[PDB]
Amino acid sequence: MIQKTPQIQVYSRHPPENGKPNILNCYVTQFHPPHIEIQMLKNGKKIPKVEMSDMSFSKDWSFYILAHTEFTPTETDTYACRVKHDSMAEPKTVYWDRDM
Amino acid sequence: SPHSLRYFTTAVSRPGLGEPRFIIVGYVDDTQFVRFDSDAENPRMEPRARWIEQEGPEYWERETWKARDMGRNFRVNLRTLLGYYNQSNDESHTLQWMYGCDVGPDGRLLRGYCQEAYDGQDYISLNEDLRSWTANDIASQISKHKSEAVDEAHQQRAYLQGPCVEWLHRYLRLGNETLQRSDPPKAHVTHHPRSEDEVTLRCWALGFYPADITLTWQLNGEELTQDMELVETRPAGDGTFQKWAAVVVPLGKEQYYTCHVYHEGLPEPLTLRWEPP
Amino acid sequence: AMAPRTLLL
Ligand code: NI
Ligand code: NI
Ligand code: NI
Ligand code: NI
Repeated sequence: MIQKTPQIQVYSRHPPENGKPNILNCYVTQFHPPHIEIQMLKNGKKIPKVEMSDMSFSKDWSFYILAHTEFTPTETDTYACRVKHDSMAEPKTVYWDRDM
Repeated sequence: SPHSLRYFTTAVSRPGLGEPRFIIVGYVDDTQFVRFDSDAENPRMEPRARWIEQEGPEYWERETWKARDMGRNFRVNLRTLLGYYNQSNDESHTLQWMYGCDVGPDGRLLRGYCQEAYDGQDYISLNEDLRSWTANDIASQISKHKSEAVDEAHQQRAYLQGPCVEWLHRYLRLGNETLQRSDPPKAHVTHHPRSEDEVTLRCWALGFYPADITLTWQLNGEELTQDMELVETRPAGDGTFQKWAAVVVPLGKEQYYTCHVYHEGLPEPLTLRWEPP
Repeated sequence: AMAPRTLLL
């Protein structure tokens, strides 16, 4: 196969406000092959129940998928999405930034 | 308006198992509405949109059996290609198939698609005439030759010209309230220091459907910048989409730049720029 | 609804 490296975006469904409930998305695109491991973390710890959806492929045949979980932004808590894919020797952690 | 019904099928071989992993997802426009996953709990065609839950068990039973049949055929196809390419059974390989119809505002077929890729590379495709095939190497030539011999083109063309269009019409009726709508974006510009004397201006579009959208940035008085950071349009998870586009500009010159947002729900583009609080 | 058959490669 020709491996393609995943592009990862971590973002909230709604513009974040501390103490206001929200949804945290990890959207991963442009990867091949389709097998992929996606974990969502809170303060370095694996978030238990993460939903997966919107999985398909683009016109260039590369795959995409959406992971998401409920969450309430706080001043202190850190959130990230960690992705392991055959195209990368090491997993890649992308931290949530309220400005992206 | 225009509209489309499309299926995306993926089969992945697993060295050290029998059955490949087999997945199908169906879309009307930008809305996923069905999914089949051979490894699921459970392996049936199931809903991914509320509006398709309107179909009776006959529909669900028939699509599940068709999915199961296709999976068997994709299993065969993967083994056939191993042979064509003289590859061993100790590695994973992928077959993908995308097909469907675009229909115009008068509900007539604009174009049909029916194409496959092996290990992520173009393998064979039905030409726009829906009568002939394009192959990409020796193996796909064999596949092309076989499909010509059994007149596969006419089978796929009949589907794409008839049932595909007709089912799209049914789905558009079932899901009219969410499919036949435009939610225009809501947009704002954010401001983020990038260095001592540079600022990143990010133009956001949120809450829009359908997914097609264009954001532009420019220095007032100049042509659109090509020096722009974009992200792929992304699902908000609630049936709408998000996108942003960023430029880096000199500190103190923020307001010389303008973003425009174009979308099917906007008779005129939105025009925005950085506004200090 | 899905196509009735896929290509036999
Ligand atoms: Ni794995
Ligand atoms: Ni959810
Ligand atoms: Ni900052
Ligand atoms: Ni203008």
